[PDB]
Amino acid sequence: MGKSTLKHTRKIQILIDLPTKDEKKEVMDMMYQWRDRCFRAANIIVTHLYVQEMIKDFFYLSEGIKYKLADEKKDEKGILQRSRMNTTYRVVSDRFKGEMPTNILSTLNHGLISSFNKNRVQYWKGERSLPNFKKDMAFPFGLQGISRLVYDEEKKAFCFRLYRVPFKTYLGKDFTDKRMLLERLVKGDVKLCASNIQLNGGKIFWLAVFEIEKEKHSLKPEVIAEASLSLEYPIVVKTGKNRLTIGTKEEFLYRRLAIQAARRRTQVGATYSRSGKGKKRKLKAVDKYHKTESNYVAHRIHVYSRKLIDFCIKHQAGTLILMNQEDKVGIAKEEEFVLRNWSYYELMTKIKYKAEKAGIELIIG
Amino acid sequence: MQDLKNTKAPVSTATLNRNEFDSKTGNIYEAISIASKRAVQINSDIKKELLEKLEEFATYSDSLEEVFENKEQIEVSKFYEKLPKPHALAVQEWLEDKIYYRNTEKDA
RNA sequence: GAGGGUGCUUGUACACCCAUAGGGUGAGGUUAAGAAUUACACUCACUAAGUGUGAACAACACAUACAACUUGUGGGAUAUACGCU
Repeated sequence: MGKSTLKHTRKIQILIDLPTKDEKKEVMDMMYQWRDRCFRAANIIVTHLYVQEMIKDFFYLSEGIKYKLADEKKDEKGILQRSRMNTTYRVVSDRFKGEMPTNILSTLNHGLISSFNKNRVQYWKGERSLPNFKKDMAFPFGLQGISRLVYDEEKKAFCFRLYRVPFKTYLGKDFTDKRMLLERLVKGDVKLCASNIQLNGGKIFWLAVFEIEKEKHSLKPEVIAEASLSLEYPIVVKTGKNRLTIGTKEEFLYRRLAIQAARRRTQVGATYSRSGKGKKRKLKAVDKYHKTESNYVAHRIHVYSRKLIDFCIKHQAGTLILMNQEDKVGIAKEEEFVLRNWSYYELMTKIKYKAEKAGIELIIG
Repeated sequence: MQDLKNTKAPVSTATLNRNEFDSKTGNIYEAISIASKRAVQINSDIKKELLEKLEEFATYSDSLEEVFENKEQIEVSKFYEKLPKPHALAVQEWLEDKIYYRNTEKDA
């Protein structure tokens, strides 16, 4: 059977369910330590999965030897004394064990070793640098760690343990959207994948990869929706005699450029601000515009893609076609304004995943 | 609003007997004045009714150069086109003694 | 008045407040000067923000409308402000 689901991720805010401040602070400091150990881990794994391939290259330049990544107990040309993922997991666990859990290590190991084999093609020739993982990384945790999930009606919040620590979940005023999603797991009805966790300065967030299913509508494959995307009109869609124009040049491009201009304004004004206390306090005002316009662009892109999908479904357009998109990509590539002010890859990927969810088949030409 | 689907007013011009028309007032000019005022009121009422009918078939097409053929709107406009004109309806109302008139100066 | 805090996350606006927050400071290194003292886009860090209960800078309860809600990780690339010639 084919994959009847499309992967999906949700953000759930979590508070530490403890009575006093000091225990909460101890847990939060432990989790910050978990972040630091995870990032140092990711660095260790990527270095340790770079070096051995170059040892292979060294041997091949020595005598053309056919050394390959395999256990020597199972391969004559193998050099490894165990499975490669085991080698990385060992060389990180032997140093970072006893401080942060090992499921984080397993999830990170899988997540990097899966991608590095695909990147082997770009790494033998050389067009990609070894990743240098950040410090604010959302660290990953597998489904083998979620435990004691229940709905405590007394505190009006779901309770669970993220590796031996209580956690009251803060849906807030979300009594419908994700409310029947965690209950869909406490009763064993929805599948969950290896999730991640973020912490952004006092608040705690869980990036849960819930595996959601497709939605079947009454769609006609013969009916075709003609979609075009431009910087003056973000979406213009034909469906027989029905026209829909989604987005305005002022609400997408002009506000984006206004945020950019405000950022440049603060950058200019930070040169002569309070001085002598370091660069960080000078760039404090710049730090406000961290992901401002990215968030704005993402929200407007979500709204526009949702309106496009709603229009296509409401008119039973079973095939959505992007007109002349290849040529517009070509012109955007050989420009500056069009690439750095018209997010078309983000729009295209949102449309693709929101139409593969609804059954609409998307064509580009 | 009177029943516009069963009106007996002539669609086109007819030779109306003046003696019947001005019998109630004794002056055909006064009758014409009263009928014209009632015709203005009837035209206002018909315009309101037609606008209400047309607001239903308000197909939101942003394009302006292209000519749009909405069958329902054309049908409604055709229905209201073949009706007797407001002055004809006012004349029919007047001959049937369905017009109320009064003189403010004379009543003061 | 921008910008913000609480009102699950995002956007808009919204009530209540903070807001000279593009500020008020603390420490370490360094530099200059006879000294006071100044200096650093040198480094690190602290400090403001709904209502009620509550001795309380403890904890708990309550707190607006519409739309959206598949993200995270990394690489390549471009540009902005600053510093030097």
